[PDB]
Amino acid sequence: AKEVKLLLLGAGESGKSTIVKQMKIIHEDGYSEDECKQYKVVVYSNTIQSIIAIIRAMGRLKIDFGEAARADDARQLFVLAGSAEEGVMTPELAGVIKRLWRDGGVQACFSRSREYLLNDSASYYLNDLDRISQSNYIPTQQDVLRTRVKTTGIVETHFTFKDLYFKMFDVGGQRSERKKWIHCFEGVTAIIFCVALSDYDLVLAEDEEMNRMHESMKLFDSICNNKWFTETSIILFLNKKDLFEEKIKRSPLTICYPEYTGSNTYEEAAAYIQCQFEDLNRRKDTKEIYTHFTCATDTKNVQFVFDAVTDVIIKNNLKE
Amino acid sequence: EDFFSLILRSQAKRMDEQRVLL
Ligand SMILES: Nc1nc2c(ncn2[C@@H]2O[C@H](COP(=O)(O)OP(=O)(O)O)[C@@H](O)[C@H]2O)c(=O)[nH]1
Repeated sequence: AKEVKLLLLGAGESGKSTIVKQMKIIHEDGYSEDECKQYKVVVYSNTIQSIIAIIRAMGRLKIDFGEAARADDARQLFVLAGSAEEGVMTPELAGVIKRLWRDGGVQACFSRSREYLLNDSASYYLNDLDRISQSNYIPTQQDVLRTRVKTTGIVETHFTFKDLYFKMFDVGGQRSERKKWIHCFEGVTAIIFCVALSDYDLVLAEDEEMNRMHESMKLFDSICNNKWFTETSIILFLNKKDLFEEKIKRSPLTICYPEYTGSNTYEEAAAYIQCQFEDLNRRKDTKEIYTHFTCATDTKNVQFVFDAVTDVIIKNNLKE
Repeated sequence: EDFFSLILRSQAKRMDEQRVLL
């Protein structure tokens, strides 16, 4: 039995859980209408969480509302924060969010999300407020993809594709179950390291000794060069390319790499970053890296990228 | 190597006030 073990690694918010969900959609018939119903509350919760996160950031970043009236909605939001913990988003709550998301001050703060920590499901949910606020609303599969869930252990998914048995593990941030956790690192066919390209312009936070991209690099450096992984494919998912492309128009890559003398085209930057990662591989004669530029929330893109990742696996054990 | 630690620390930093339990 040729059985394939895949381990997802990468900093938090790099798209790991999304890739997992994406395998369920692409290779395991997705989510049934029942399951979609179960994420109703999650969608509502994340929406509430997302708008709160911006509101709270306004206080810290010292940004006034566009219209002074919104102060009431801010106060109203915290009162109503729990309203959706079952089913409906009351009409009253939807208007609060609608009016806040509209406001010029809130927006200025949303533009400045590099200056704090705003999740990338935020605008997806908020721009579709009108749609999700209907009482009859059933989450679409794209809505489920965009859900942000706390996990407290190892996430696993399994499927059969091209006559091969795939087991994929997103080992969490919790070693609160070692051994099973350590095992996820054992007998791996391919490691898939995710990088949020769009982190390149994030401000150096007060709890960091280097920016997020270099943290991702340091991490990749150690995975890539670990003697345990000599016989394991290293696959690099430079992810969030959609966001990266928009950002790079405005924020120079020199923000992330001061020494960078290239240009702020999507093409030239993405290539520079790839090089920064791939140069970390210190065994180039005995190992090569498989870089892919992905948008993990885009089912069609992932299908294609994963299809290609599989083709290499097939062509691999036909040699070895 | 402190290799397992480094990973543990990295992947845990994922905006928990903006995620929800299931
Ligand atoms: N716009 C965009 N959003 C993404 C992309 N990949 C992930 N996200 C979102 O970014 C956040 C982090 O993704 P997640 O898979 O939870 O990262 P993890 O922390 O490594 O599991 C989630 O809100 C995702 O829905 C992408 O390529 N583009």
